[PDB]
Amino acid sequence: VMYYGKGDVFAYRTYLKPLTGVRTIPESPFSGRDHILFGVNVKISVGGTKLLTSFTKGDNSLVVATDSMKNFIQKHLASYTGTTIEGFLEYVATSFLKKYSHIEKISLIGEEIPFETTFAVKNGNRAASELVFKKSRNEYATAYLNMVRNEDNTLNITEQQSGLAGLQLIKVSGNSFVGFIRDEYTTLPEDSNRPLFVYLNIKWKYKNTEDSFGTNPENYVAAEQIRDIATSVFHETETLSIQHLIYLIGRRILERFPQLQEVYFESQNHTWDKIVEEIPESEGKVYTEPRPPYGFQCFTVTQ
Amino acid sequence: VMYYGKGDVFAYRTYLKPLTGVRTIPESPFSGRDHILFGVNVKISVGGTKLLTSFTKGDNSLVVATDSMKNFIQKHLASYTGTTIEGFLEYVATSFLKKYSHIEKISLIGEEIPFETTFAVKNGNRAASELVFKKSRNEYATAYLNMVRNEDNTLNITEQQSGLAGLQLIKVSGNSFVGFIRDEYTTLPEDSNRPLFVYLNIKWKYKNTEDSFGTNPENYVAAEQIRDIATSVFHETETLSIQHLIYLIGRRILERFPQLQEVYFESQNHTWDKIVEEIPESEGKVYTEPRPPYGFQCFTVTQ
Amino acid sequence: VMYYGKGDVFAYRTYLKPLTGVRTIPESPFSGRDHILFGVNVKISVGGTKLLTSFTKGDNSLVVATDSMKNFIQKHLASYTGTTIEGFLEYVATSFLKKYSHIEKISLIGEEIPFETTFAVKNGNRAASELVFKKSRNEYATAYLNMVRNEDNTLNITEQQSGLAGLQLIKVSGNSFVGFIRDEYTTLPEDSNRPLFVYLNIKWKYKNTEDSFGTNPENYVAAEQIRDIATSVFHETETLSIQHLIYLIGRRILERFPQLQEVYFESQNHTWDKIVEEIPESEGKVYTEPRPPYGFQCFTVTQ
Amino acid sequence: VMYYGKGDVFAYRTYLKPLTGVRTIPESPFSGRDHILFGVNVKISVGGTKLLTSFTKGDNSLVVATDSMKNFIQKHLASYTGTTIEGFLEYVATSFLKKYSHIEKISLIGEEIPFETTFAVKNGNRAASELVFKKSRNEYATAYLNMVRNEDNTLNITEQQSGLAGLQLIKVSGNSFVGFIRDEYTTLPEDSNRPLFVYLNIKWKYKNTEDSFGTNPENYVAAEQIRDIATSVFHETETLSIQHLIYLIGRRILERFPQLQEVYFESQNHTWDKIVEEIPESEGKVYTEPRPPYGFQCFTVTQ
Ligand SMILES: O=c1[nH]c(=O)c2nn[nH]c2[nH]1
Ligand SMILES: O=c1[nH]c(=O)c2nn[nH]c2[nH]1
Ligand SMILES: O=c1[nH]c(=O)c2nn[nH]c2[nH]1
Ligand SMILES: O=c1[nH]c(=O)c2nn[nH]c2[nH]1
Ligand SMILES: [Cl-]
Ligand SMILES: [Cl-]
Ligand SMILES: [Cl-]
Ligand SMILES: [Cl-]
Ligand SMILES: [K+]
Ligand SMILES: [K+]
Repeated sequence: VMYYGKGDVFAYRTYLKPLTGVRTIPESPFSGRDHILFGVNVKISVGGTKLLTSFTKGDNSLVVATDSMKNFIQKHLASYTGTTIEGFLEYVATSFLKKYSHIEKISLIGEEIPFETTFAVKNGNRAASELVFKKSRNEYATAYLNMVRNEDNTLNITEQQSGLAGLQLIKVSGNSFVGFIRDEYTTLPEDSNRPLFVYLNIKWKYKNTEDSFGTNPENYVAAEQIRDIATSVFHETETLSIQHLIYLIGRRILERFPQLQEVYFESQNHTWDKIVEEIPESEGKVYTEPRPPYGFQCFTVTQ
Repeated sequence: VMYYGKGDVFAYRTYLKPLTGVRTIPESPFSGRDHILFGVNVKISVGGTKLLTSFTKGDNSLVVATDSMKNFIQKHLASYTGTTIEGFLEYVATSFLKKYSHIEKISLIGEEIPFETTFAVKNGNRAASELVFKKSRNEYATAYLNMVRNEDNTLNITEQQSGLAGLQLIKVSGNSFVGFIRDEYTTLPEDSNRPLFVYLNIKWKYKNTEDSFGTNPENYVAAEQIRDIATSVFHETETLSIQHLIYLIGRRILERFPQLQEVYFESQNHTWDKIVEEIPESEGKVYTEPRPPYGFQCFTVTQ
Repeated sequence: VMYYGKGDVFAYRTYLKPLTGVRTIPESPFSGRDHILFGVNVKISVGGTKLLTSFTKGDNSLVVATDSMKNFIQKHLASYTGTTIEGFLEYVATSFLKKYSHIEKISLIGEEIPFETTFAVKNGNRAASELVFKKSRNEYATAYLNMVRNEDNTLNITEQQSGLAGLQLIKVSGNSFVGFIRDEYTTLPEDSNRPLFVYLNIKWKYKNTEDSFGTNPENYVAAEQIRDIATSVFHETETLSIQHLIYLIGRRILERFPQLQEVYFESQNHTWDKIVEEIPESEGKVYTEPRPPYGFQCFTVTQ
Repeated sequence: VMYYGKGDVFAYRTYLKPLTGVRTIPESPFSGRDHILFGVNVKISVGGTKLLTSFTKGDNSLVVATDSMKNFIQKHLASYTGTTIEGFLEYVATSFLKKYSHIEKISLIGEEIPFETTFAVKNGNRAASELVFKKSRNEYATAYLNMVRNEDNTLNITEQQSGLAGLQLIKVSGNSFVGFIRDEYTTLPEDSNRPLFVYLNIKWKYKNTEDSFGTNPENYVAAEQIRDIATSVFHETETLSIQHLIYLIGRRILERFPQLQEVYFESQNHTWDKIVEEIPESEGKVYTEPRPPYGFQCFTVTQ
């Protein structure tokens, strides 16, 4: 393996071209993004056989400083005329390979830095502010792109993936986990009604990578829509395990978005331990945080 | 100093009695909490002269185990018939002092563990779920209470404070910071239009401690309302510094809630560094994360 | 309350004047500090009635920018000719109040950023390197200093404290916790031999503030020596609780350092849960991490 | 993809069989591990085609509960008679596949939870304690192992790697970074003498998997030895870039351990920004923390 790059390249742009014309689905109010504030955290990795002597001999002649890669990314967010993180990564990748002929491969990760709407009152009326936003530490969109230079000097996208990360959902009832193996190592009681608490990271791939860019917005799949499908399916489903749930979320996503080829899940189980099972004259219960070990599941659904 | 206790006592309750009937204000449509899910992180500290030998002699005779304090809190969340964190702390404090005659003082901190509503579809109609919630790592309510046993065996609240922590707000324009001292130590340029990014922790005290419990909801001041005041005032104000902003937020809070005696602010400056000042054919700019040092301000406004 | 300032002011200095001429104690081999590399994280807070209009009117005329405070601290670490973080704080404080006559009070916290010795082979032998250091995320020394300008324009130190933070110590056997209250809230079993795991934060106060600066280093009390007293007393003691342990550590500190007035402890219990009590043919056991709630104790020992 | 498992399975064991009989190298005084206290954090992932219906149908018949996997790992740490984390992983893997014939693949990651020696005074002298240990949050050893069940129910190891994570080393002088590309994206000045601060994660792979287990300990490669090579080479080298440094470290590792097939580096650059370059009557300087973006390098050295 031989590559190098820059991580945690934060870049915030005001007034990016708005994303409009996105096809709505019944699960979600999402129709677009105003892009008054657009934040991204970029990681760039580059490779090429001509980088070898930078390692083996300390020769810096063909080293683009990682600091310069940071400058490259920040300047390109200023000149970017598109509407999505996916398209931004393509712009950066293409631009970087066009600039630096000795680089044969570039891999980019972009993570949205999400902001939420806030409200303000003017002359007695409360409305969404176009100026003040709330920084969210909750779920966020992601994008990944790898691009290579071929021997005939064409540039080709070899991998593209979009995602939603950091989604933490708890369903207070309507979840079971029963029927699993009971042997000498099993102490977990069967539970016909648990408050299943899952962390979800959901990633999707498009049949046609161009659809990821947002250039034809009707084919774009927004992370916000994926969020709302996940919460709707969780609500609707009498879950039988996390495994069972994520398969059903995946199926619904692929149904709603025939332009997608696959959906990949990484889930974790953070369900609370029960402390008080019955409260007089109430349906309520009390739970607390578990010990650190957490279950996880990984599964791909294909179109 | 001589006390001991338990921290990070997480307790989650389903179907707490709903908070209803809260008086609305122009800045906020908040009227109550459904309390399908109610999460709190409690810290309990206790003292009393009779604890001395637990330290000086290793005599555990009058040691309530910290593990038992944890059990005490969790059990009391199950039996609590009220509607606020403030009220819950009063219930635990009074109960604990009534139980353990050798304890002369109890301090409690409670921090809300916040959950947000999510969408689900039934019959093509998207509505808020009553089952599925999103764990939020953004702002959260807080409460503080200290209670002492007097020499005549009466129990007295000696301090009470409510709060909102973890609010992170950025206003993209309509902020300045000019006119500060310029001497041998000053390198900061004056900025007539900065994208001010502040972290806010806001705490209030009531004139009458009883109003904090929520038993008469008309007199209760909800953290959600304070949040909405802060965003509205930030939007409305051409800020001249964070100092200037927090004073104005404070004044608006005390105007809206005459039952409050004071509001206390701890703010931090996290404003991004500008990288690209002018983008062709756009109002946009590009910013990035600053170096670690952060400014802060601390200020009390009184009624 | 009314103050403002700067936090996370990191500053790294090479070749600070070494600390030597210290007075030894039986528990510790500590003999001074080389100071090839000296790192500090400083927080500065300033106050004064003349700052009021910076809040109430947005008048920045008498505002020292927090960015300028950062510059002040960093420049002063360059010119500091002493040997201790405590002395550095006094130097900054005095210098700041002298520069800014409208400031009435300054509070400083300094936290050591610790580095550890590494070894290298050269010229035929393995020896301590004078160039390569390992950054440590373990325990670190602390210092606190407040200074005021009096009505007559003279300066006084109004509080000084030194400390050790982040010490995490586990004793595998020779600890008990028995004899505590067993009532309707108790589920903790008595344990005659537990692997007590404590987090310790230890703060001390000198009778004479001058002894904290290092100017007469024989009177200085080093965090390294305090660490060594803590580990020694923990080993020596059949502990009966954390309360019992910290009292004994405090007594030892005050016996070894008669120039101290008092020592304050903040301890936390992070003792592991037992999984396997008996292992065939071995004295070993197996333990795991507990649920999040942690016990804590706060205790002052005075001469 | 289809797999599931448990993360953050902490297990602490006292009195594991000591590691001794290791083969020394010039860079390291390492001579073994006492194993009075041995801590590991294990992640387990399992897969196999027979798990499909747990996802597609909610059928838990062939599901080993992740909680059971946690129990399995903890109980196996009690019965493990070996001397290395690598050997522990092999023991767990073999045992698990033997127990659960419907599982086709198991992956394990083990991370050391490191403890450091402390000293105590007893019987007249200060000596290393056999009872009290300091938990370290610095560098730690790692191990990876994957195992498969083939058609004939035979088991094979399919991947094995050992490593050292979390090493943070700063060298105050004797580092340059000059001669890199200076173009329209470059603002980094050349630096003939910088205080290079690198984070290092180093992974190695043995020619013969058996050498990783400790069974013939003279063939074992200890993380402690690798650490000591890294510090020595960093000290010895007038570095020309991080790329240049890690190549040299890798060459030294492979020269010292001919039983290794390759060594892989992940490095990051966290070098401080300079604030004061010249101090009167001193060789010292002052530096501070940089903005968040960090350079990184990824490189494999092979025999
Ligand atoms: O949904 C679940 N899947 C699992 O594999 C599991 N194991 N324990 N609890 C569990 N819950
Ligand atoms: O709002 C601000 N207040 C301040 O005190 C300050 N100092 N630097 N920048 C600043 N901004
Ligand atoms: O040392 C201890 N002190 C305590 O107060 C306590 N409570 N539970 N366990 C405990 N251990
Ligand atoms: O050692 C370095 N390698 C790099 O690639 C680099 N880029 N900026 N600074 C750097 N330092
Ligand atoms: Cl699970
Ligand atoms: Cl500030
Ligand atoms: Cl405790
Ligand atoms: Cl770099
Ligand atoms: K000594
Ligand atoms: K040696």
